[PDB]
Formats: sequence, C-alpha cells, structure tokens
Amino acid sequence: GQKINPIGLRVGIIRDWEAKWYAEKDFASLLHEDLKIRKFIDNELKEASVSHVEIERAANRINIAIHTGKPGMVIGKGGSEIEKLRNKLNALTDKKVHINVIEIKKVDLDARLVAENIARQLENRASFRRVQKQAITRAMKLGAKGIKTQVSGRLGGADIARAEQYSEGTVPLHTLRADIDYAHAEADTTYGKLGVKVWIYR
Amino acid sequence: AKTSMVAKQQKKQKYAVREYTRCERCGRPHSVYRKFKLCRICFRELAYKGQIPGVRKASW
Amino acid sequence: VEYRGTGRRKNSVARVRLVPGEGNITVNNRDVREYLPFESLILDLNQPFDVTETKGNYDVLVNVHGGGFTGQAQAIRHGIARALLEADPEYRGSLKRAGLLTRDPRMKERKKPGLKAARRSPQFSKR
Amino acid sequence: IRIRLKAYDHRVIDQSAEKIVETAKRSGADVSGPIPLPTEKSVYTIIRAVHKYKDSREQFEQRTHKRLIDIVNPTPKTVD
RNA sequence: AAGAACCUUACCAAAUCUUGACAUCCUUUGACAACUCUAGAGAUAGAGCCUAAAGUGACAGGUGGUGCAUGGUUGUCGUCAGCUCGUGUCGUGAGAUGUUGGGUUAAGUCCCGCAACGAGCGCAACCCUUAAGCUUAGUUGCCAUCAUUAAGUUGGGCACUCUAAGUUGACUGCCGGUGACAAACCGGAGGAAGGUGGGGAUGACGUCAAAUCAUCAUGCCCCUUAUGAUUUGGGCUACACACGUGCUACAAUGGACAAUACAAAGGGCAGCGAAACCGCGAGGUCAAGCAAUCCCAUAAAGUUGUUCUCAGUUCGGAUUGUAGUCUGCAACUCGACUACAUGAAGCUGGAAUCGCUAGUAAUCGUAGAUCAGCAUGCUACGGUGAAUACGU
Repeated sequence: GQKINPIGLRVGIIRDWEAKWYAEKDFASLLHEDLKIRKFIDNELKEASVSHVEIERAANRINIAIHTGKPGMVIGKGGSEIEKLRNKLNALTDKKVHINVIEIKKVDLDARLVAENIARQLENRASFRRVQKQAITRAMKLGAKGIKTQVSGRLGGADIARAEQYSEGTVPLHTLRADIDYAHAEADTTYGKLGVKVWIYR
Repeated sequence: AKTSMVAKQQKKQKYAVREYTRCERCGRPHSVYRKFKLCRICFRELAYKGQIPGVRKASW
Repeated sequence: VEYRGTGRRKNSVARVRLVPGEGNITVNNRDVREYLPFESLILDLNQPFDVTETKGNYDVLVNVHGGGFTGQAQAIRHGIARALLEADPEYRGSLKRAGLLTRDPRMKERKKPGLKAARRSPQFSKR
Repeated sequence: IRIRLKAYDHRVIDQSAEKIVETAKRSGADVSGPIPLPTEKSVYTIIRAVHKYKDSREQFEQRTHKRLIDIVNPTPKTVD
C-alpha cells in the first residue's frame, strides 16, 4: 500500500510550479534565494492557510507573493507588517521588491486547514478518529472530496504500532490530468520521527 | 558528458561536500571565477554586447 | 535507416543491416571476393551500386539465405538496394533508369518424372 | 548571448520561454521565440538510505529540460 | 561500508580530567592558552597576550542480545491473475449467481438462452525511451545545392547532413484475411518504426520481524575514574588456513615485453595527454584549452610484432625477505602493486559445485557506490558481436 498518487506527471496542464523565473545560470542562485526567503516567511506564516506560492520573478518582476488565506493580522492592521517586511527581506540579501498577497477562494480545500481542525487534537494525543471521521462531509459540501484518515504505525495513544483501512472514498489516478492536492505535513511534539500514509484528493 | 556534468553540480544527499559548484549553465570550470554563481566565460557570453551592467573595461 | 532490406534473386532473399557512414562491407563477416563459388563479375556484381554512388558509404555486415551455388550471390546488392530506398527517397529517383524490382521470372528445371524436364523430351538421339 | 533556460518541469520551461520573450520584447532589438529541443534522456533505479520500496532518491527524473531564449542586441533598458 | 589500521575502535589491561575529550546552562572574567610553557603520546588543563576559560551542581560519552510483542519494512515466498461488498436470496449454522452467454489484443475477464445488478487500486497505457526523412541548430557537427575548412575549426551561421538541448507517427481501427450470425487483432506498400512504435516502467491489498538497539524508533536498552573518552604498551589480515569468493600462468592450433590506425560511460585550477615528458612497471612534470570539443585515442578485430620451442625452457601478477611506489605513527604485536634478488605448486583439476543467441549475454575496449595502507571481482557502448532451434 504505497499509494503515493503520482501527481508530479498528473499536473502540468493546470498545476505548473510555485516559483517562476526566466533563468538557467541564475536558476540555482534564484532557487537558493527562494529557500533563503522561505526560511523567514515560514516562521512568520505560523502555519497559515497557504495553498501554493506566486513567486513569478520572470520578465523582471521578482515578488515573493504569499497567499496566507484571508488577509488577517499576518500583513498587519492595514498593511503595517508590509513596511516591516522591507528590512526583513533586506537583512537576507537585497531583494524586498514589494511582496504581494492573494485572496484564496474556498480556504478549506487544502490539507492544512483540514489538519488544523481535525488533526489539531492529535498534538495532545486525543481524538484521532472520531474528529478524523468529520471534515470529509464538509469537504463534500464544498464540492470536492477531502482527505482520508490513514496510519502506518503508533495508532493514537499506544506503544504498539497499528495500521488502518478507513478510506472514506476512492482517489482517481488512472488519468494523466487528474488534479490532486496532497498537502503532507507532520509535527514532532515529543512523539518521535514517524511517517503516515494519509491520502488526500481535490 | 557535458550534459551529465551540467546536471550534477549541487546534488545534496548524505554528503553535501561531494557536489562541486561550477558554471551554472556554461562550461570552463577552471580559468574563471566562482563565488556568487557567475563564471567569467559564462558572464562574458551573458554580458555579450553589453547586457546586464557587469562586463566593463576599467575606468578606475 | 538501412536495416531489414528485402531483396529476392532467383529464390534467394537476404536481409542487410547497412549502417550510414562506415563502409566496411564484410559478407559472411569476412572476405566476399574469395567466398562466391563462381561469380566471374565479382567487381561487376553490383550494377545498381554504380548508379547508387554509395559503394564506400554503407557497411553490409549481413548474410545470405537459401539460393544456389551462385544463386545466393548478387542478392545482398538488391537487399541493400531496398534498404537505401527507406534510407533516402532520392535513391528511388536516382535509379529510375534501371530500377531492379524482380529478376527471377523462372526457376531451375532438371531431372523430373514423366517428361525429361517437364517441358522438353528426347528427339532423334544422336548415334 | 547564447544562454540556456533550465526551469523545473515541462510547463515550468514553457512559461519561462514566453516570459523571456516578453522581457526581450521590452528592449528595442531583434527577439526570437520557439526553440527546437528534441526529447532525449534515460532512467535507472538503485537503493537510498532508510526504507522506501523502489525508485531510490525521491526525485522527479534526470531530464535535462532547458531552453535557449535570450537577447541579441542588449541595451541599457535590457536589464529590465 | 556512504569501502575493517590511526583520527572513526564507540572492544578490553587502558590510561588520566573523571558532574569528565564530555552535547549543554545562570555565575564571573586571564574573552581562546590560537601565543611561550607544564604531567605531556595528548585534549583536558596553570601565570602571562589585545589587561571557550577557575567551574560545584543541574547533567554525561558509551556496540550485550533479542525481535515467535508492535513500528521505517533492509529484504522477502508472489505483483497470486486474482481479492472484493451490501442489495434481490434465503439456513436448525458454514447462503450468494457477485466476474455471469457471442469471443479478439500485452490489459479477471466483447453484449447465443445464462437471480437480476456494483466491487477499488495496480494489471493496455497513466512514470520513462524516442523519431531514421527532416522542423531545430545549422554553435563543440560534418558538408550536396558552398571550402584558408587549428576534433579548444581561426573562418564565411559558408552547405546540411548522421545530429544533440520540448516530442513525434501508430496502432487498433476498416485493415489482404471472415468469425456465422461474429468481432478482430495480426499483418498485407504500410512509411525506418511488426505493431502497447520495439518496448519497458508497474510494487495491486499482502506474507515471513526472516533483519535491525550492533538500519533506527523503541515494551526500549549495555557501561557511571570503565564499554566511553585527548590516545600510546597494542588490535579482528601475517599462522595448518576450515569456505565462499579476488584475477589467475597450465601452452607452439602459443608466453612477458615493440612502435601502435581509428567511440567511450566518467575524471578534473592543479587535475587529463599526439613522436616529448610516462611505453614492462608501480610514478617526480610544471602545462597548451582549461569543460558537447580540447584528455584518456600509446585504446581494439575482420588488417601485425617479438621471442624462448611435446616443456619448468624469456610460459607462471604465489609465497618470502633488505627495498620503490601507497600509507609507513598504532605492521615490533594488522594490508598491497610490479620489480635489485624469490619468484612455488601448476600439462585441464579435488570433498563439491558452478556456467552457454551477427553493434549486445559474454568477448579486443572495457566500469566504483568509494575508507589517509585491500581495485587483483560483474559494473560504459561506437565497432572485433563470428553463432542461433529434432522437441511440446
């Protein structure tokens, strides 16, 4: 059961890439600055509702746009953190080309917002199935499918590793255009290093 | 084997001191300059006919 | 592309794996001038080759199948001839004067039952 | 300039081929466009470090997908 | 092992500082002991220099086994050609045809009447390979419509080939071909593409802990001036070798060693070579370019040595020891190359086992995932690549 859902070759007609820039010599350098600016925005995002990235630095228009779901206090009360982001990006290198924001329609479509309401109780080793049976029905009301509760070992609070087969729905992967979210994310809260086999789909 | 040498340049695995940082897209790894991802040979061709303000003569 | 060439000569089809560039023709993977039993015209064994103008521009490195003592000879020439047709369309128009497609309108008749050669018969046996 | 264009995937190189034609169009000089690059590569599998079934080194592929779009006569406004 | 010496040895006799080489803290202050010096084999540690270090206690560094208790599955019998589920259908209880009938490709299942219907992810493809003709480029690429043509081509983007750096036609679908009620896929001109282009990739749910504190998480474990640790008296190779594995010389239907004509996968600002430095060799060149090139090209056969002659002979990449390479400090008490000498047994072979299809299995050429001492095993594709089916 290594169902990884090869989306890499599945996307490319609707789901391109987050970073876009015309390069080949500045590619590695541009990619080096991409992760360099991602080491400060990830600590400022505080696990925000970010679906994709709008880093379109092609045609001399470099801008590290961050979705961050709905504009809350992340940008500051009236863009008060946008002026403080200048030095933030100025401390890294010398970019700071006015990063923009994007209003994400249907915020509960990624596997981050669904893991912040049904997988947020797993941090205190609590409900990991009762609350994991929910949200998929809410995702069905939105128009999509949702996530599928799954595990390979350490089932909730137990010293004995146990698997599962609670797949509420299937996942289409026989097509070469199928669009799948597949937003993987784990947290090490004094539990140990382990991998899960959770399956998601648009 | 230039395509295989231009592909494996910054491969990071168990040992990141195995990959050798050289000309990003061009060649001539030696007899140039490497520190801010810009080889003389490549930069010269990338600044051919005065492109990005980089290839100059002197003027103090 | 000049491999899998179809060339039949008096019941002697033979495929040829000719390669563009290298011209190392080694029939039976060795000498082809002291192999053919007879074949008096060893240099004139390739009539279309002269018009093809690719003598030293293709390496045979193939073989011969069936045929007779000298019937197996002059069969790879047509085998590479059909291979050159797929290798270049100019060859077809370059060999419009000759255009060798079929050169086996009959077979070999010898001892047979009833009739001498199933066509002729004995007539006034010389004394 | 005779410089290549190594992006990420196929559409990543497709959007980089049209974005380089836009920046080159800004400058007042001859600009190119589509660039023939016939597909040609290979693949192979081995082992990784820990446990991860087949297909060692979790990566897309060893494809050498690149480009060759650039400028011919670069001026002072060719930087943008 | 992402490769057994020594820094890594994380074994013990160990030393020596043992709230510690320690991984880390509030505290000061010579900020380091980089700088001289001390027990020095040495971190650790003591005035002095620009005037982590004095560190209690919070706290260490650590290889004895498992796994029949579970994880990441190292792998494994199996990637079986199959597992599936209500429903309609009913047991005193193990109850479903779930695919059901023409019947074709490489795709658990083409629709004669078949309790009627639905199983999900793999299985045809979806990931990958790619076009000979040519778009490209005509650039490190050779040339017909064009030659001063430096394999760093110095040209003319001079003429386009065999061309690289996104794929394409194509493949089932009528196909020439009739199943008899009945398609079709094979393959006929099919195009170079014998038909998923040729093809592969593919790890379906699993099973065995078989393996893993010494592959780690751990039900978690094993030392507490010693199992650590700055590291020497010193290590698992050198003695009878008990095996698998490392090439090997057993021969004249031929040996080591001449010059040597012709792809390579990959190696490289310190490193590759045309008569030259390096042509028996293990190496002591700075270095033209400095990576489509340039270097291996002093590679290879259909086109070549030599020579000693039913054998110890110029046939023996074993041991052994002064000694040159690789490392020489722990080899005094742990590896090797070919030689200044020693150069064994060895004439097709043990207990017992292993191996065979015209650009590839193999093979002249031949390759590393790489440790400060073992490259002598298959390991990359231009051409030597010569050979291909009584029998179901």
